[PDB]
Amino acid sequence: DAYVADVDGILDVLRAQVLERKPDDIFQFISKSALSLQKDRGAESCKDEQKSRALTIIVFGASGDLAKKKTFPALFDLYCGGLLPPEVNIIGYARTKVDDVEKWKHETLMKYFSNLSERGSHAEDFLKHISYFCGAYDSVDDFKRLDAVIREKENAFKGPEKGGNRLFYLALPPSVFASVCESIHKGAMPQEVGGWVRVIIEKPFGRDTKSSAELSQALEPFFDESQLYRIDHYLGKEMVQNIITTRFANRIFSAVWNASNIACVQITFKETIGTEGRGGYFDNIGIIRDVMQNHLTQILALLAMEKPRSLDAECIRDEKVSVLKCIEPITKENCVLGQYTASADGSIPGYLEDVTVPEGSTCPTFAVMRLNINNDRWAGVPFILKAGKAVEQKYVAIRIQFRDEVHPYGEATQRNELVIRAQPSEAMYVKITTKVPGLSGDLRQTHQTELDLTYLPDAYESLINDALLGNSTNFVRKDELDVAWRIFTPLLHQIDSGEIKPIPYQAGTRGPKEADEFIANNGFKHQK
Amino acid sequence: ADQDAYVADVDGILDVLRAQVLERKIFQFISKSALSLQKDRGAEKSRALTIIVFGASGDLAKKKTFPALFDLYCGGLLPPEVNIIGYARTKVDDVEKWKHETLMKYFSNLSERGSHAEDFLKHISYFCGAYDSVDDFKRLDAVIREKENAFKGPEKGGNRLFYLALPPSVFASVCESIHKGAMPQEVGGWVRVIIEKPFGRDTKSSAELSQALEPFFDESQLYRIDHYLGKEMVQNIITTRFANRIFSAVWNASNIACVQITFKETIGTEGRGGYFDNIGIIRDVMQNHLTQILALLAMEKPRSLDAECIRDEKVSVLKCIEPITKENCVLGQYTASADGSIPGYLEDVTVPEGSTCPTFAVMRLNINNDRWAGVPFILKAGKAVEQKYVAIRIQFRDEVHPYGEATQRNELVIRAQPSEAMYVKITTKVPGLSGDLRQTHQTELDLTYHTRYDLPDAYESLINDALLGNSTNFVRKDELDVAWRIFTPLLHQIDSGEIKPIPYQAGTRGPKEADEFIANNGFKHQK
Ligand SMILES: NC(=O)C1=CN([C@@H]2O[C@H](COP(=O)(O)OP(=O)(O)OC[C@H]3O[C@@H](n4cnc5c(N)ncnc54)[C@H](OP(=O)(O)O)[C@@H]3O)[C@@H](O)[C@H]2O)C=CC1
Ligand SMILES: NC(=O)C1=CN([C@@H]2O[C@H](COP(=O)(O)OP(=O)(O)OC[C@H]3O[C@@H](n4cnc5c(N)ncnc54)[C@H](OP(=O)(O)O)[C@@H]3O)[C@@H](O)[C@H]2O)C=CC1
Ligand SMILES: O=P(O)(O)OC[C@H]1O[C@@H](O)[C@H](O)[C@@H](O)[C@@H]1O
Repeated sequence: DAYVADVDGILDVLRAQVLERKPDDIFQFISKSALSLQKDRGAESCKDEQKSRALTIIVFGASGDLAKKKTFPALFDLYCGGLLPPEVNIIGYARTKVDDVEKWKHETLMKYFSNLSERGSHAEDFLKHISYFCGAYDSVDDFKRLDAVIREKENAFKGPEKGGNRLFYLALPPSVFASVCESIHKGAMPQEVGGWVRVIIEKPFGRDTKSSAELSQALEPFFDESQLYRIDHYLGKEMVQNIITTRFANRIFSAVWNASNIACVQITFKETIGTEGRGGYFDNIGIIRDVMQNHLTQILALLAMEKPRSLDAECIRDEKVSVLKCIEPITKENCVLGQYTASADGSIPGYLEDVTVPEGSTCPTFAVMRLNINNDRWAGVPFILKAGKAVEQKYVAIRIQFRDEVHPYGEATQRNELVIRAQPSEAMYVKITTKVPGLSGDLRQTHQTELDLTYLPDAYESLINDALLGNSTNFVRKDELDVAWRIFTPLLHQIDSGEIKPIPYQAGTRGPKEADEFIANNGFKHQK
Repeated sequence: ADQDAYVADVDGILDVLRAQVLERKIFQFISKSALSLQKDRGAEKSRALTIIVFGASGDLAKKKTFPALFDLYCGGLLPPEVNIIGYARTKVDDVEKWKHETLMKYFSNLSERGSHAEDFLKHISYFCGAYDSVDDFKRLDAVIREKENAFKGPEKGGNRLFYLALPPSVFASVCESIHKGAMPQEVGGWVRVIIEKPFGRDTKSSAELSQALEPFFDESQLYRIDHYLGKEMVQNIITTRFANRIFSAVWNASNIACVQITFKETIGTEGRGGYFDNIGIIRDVMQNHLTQILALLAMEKPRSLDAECIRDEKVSVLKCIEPITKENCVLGQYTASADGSIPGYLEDVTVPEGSTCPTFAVMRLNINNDRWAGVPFILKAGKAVEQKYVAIRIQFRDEVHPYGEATQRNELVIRAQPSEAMYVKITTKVPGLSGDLRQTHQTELDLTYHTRYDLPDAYESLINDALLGNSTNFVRKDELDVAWRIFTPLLHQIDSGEIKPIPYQAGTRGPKEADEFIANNGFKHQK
């Protein structure tokens, strides 16, 4: 029609990832991607055992931001995908008094549902499953009325199986977890006639070894590890679960997955955004506690763990704790911090320019560190963990550099690379060196190419479905969490004591120049 | 003056249009071609070198040699004053009619380089003479030297490359007349001789022919050509094996379960049964091609990228191969196709009755060394089969734990014909929600380095490599001997009637005795 030329808005979406891969101007790449890029639009539109028992999902802190912005929207997308039972009942628990609960669902919630809102109004049928309960988190009596309301919905079930399953979501600060679980234990446990209870716990799981061990001990008398589901927003990503399969279902990758073949392993987490006006409470957490101690450590555990003896959930987790116990605590000389300042053009204000940050504080927004795994498989292999905010690019990936085959080709070849990227675009490719397809020459004419492999909810909604299915594979265990803290706690105390302090770097940079020097000094090689 | 300059290109336009009518099918296609050509074009060192092609009247000279040198000419890989002389016994009366028609009509491309072909043919001369005549070679050496001495450059004399596009029964006399009649100008220059396909038929036959040529040329001058070792993807076999740690670490017996080198053709003998009946499929494509491919696949790490270090290693691994015996081989002879398109092998008039010549052969070779002890190397070749296919199949040992039936053997596949390809088949988890860690599918990660454009043929490397004096992709004297010793005892047993081929109609994969043999020798089938 008139002025509707989104083909210009269309075209640079094609361009954005031709700069991401830049493969030898392959005309097939421009073509073969194009129809798959359009058939993204061509493919979208609006268990037999979970039906068997009534299910109740109780979201504590429904008034909270995480509950309204992704938690309830997560359950919405699971409903449209058919991943929730038809008689599921969702109850929001919060202290704030709200009347006209349909207005609360249709205004303060309906502000933050999925973009499929126009694709279909199944949400109106979804909101009929949502109820609101106002009460306290430390009141045993309030949870008994919650149990009464839940029982009036479990006994409203039309199936023959008795009881009901209760999934409790703690979208609350961790200081409230202990009292909430005590109130559940004393007042709102599942009916004796049948049903399980599972509790999802959100981060931060403490701030050090002593801090987190107290939290797990405060929840011990109420729920075991089969009932506690500490959620990780990255263990649901599809390539990080694929790490297990390519390692252990293929002899090719398994035979070279050791210190006798691998030169360097780097797990990097990059964001172009800063705290952006809300850094006052990131100032007390730091980059290490935010994404390094939990996310990158989880990825490292799957990358370096020994072969599980079965594909059961607790066999995989057993290997994760066993390999993490081979890691020495990180020292201050194996870590370089950073704190981002204002952008050169002034686009992104500096971290200290934030009103909410206490000026003069040394909280790190950037950190690169080396980890050592002392076992037969990984003795001597440098494991580099990198994480920073407000950097040159948005990037979460694994880079595995294999040791160079030196003698036959010399400077005509370089290190092999295995790369697994999860964000923004999923990919796994193996970079090796082949002979140039032009002519013969001296057989020393070579170029580094890559070997790219061919191929409903997001990562967050996968984990909730995993919890509803009883799969604890992608949730960190209590023993697993303690070992991770013991690795990082001695370093974190040095950070708080000022033994190492961040180096300033402008927004949009790769980070401090000392970070890249540290990376190249710990076994990493770059070719351009 | 300019008048003759505008009628030579009109002939040049003609020689492009004359090229296709003798190929295809009349007068309207010449017209419809002409309008294609109008804007087809309209859109916008050191020494003298002599290339002498003996047997220029032969089919190989006109069909594959001269088109080769033509394509390297447009690629700019020959000196500006290169000299090409066609040597043959047959009479030709018209000097340029032989050049402009019977050689240009095997050129390509027709329209975008047809005028470049005209300037290419100005480097080509024809010499009629005998292969055993000292006087004729002295006459040939005279005209060779008197274009060498007209060359303008710092060095003297020139280099001479000899292409023997002749039956092997003439090689001994041709090389003798060169040695005493046409050696390079003594002031300076080298001589290199290309020897075409049929190097004997067993160890004894090949030992006599190579002994018949040593008193004239050493191994640095003798370039025994295999038009598979200039291939793009078997010449890369060396690079991926040794320039990459990932492929080198699994290139042994503890990671590889079965290796298959296969050669498939939909064509039959095609009315030429009298000349394939005395050769056999083993002597044609297996003793030479697949063994050469086997050498590159199984050779140890060379000490350097030097020519004779690569050839030494491919010689050394062949010496670990025990001679093939009859019980590790299954033969086949193709009969008439089901649809009747391809006649049976015995239905040829030129085929003697009751012939047991094999048109199909699958065999297992055992490489007894540390790297390959116990690994079955299966070589398969056959004519008139289901598809045209030349590929390598490397099946890695399956890792059962912890996936069991959720995974299978990894596969590394190298294809060279019809389309070159290279992919590794692996099992990953299916991208799916309730498809859990046990839900997997077989995917692949292919050699996705294509270019903007995309194409020389295998020869054009070999002549160029001969021109550069590489010799890495040419069969050496010792290499040819050890390869013959592997196959000759089996060839004699077939000659003695110990083994007789199993019939199979044209268009099938072959007899099931082949597929039973393949499945019983370490191969596994997925779906
Ligand atoms: N949303 C996000 O982007 C991020 C979320 N997280 C984690 O998710 C969890 C929940 O997210 P979020 O909603 O933002 O957290 P909030 O601080 O906003 O608390 C959520 C709700 O719980 C109640 N609440 C707040 N403080 C207290 C308190 N001391 N005691 C009892 N109740 C309180 C409030 O509801 P009411 O007053 O009605 O009871 C509030 O609306 C957090 O633990 C956080 O660490 C981690 C990284 C990013
Ligand atoms: N044609 C093909 O597709 C293939 C060919 N080869 C091999 O290359 C060699 C040449 O190929 P091709 O042209 O087909 O073979 P030919 O039988 O056609 O001989 C080639 C030329 O050499 C001369 N010639 C033939 N027989 C004799 C003889 N007893 N004595 C002297 N000269 C002879 C003839 O030229 P003149 O009479 O003028 O002297 C003939 O034109 C062969 O050995 C062949 O096996 C290798 C791969 C494929
Ligand atoms: O063995 P054949 O059938 O002659 O095939 C050889 C040709 O096959 C083609 O695919 C290649 O591009 C050429 O390099 C090669 O010369």
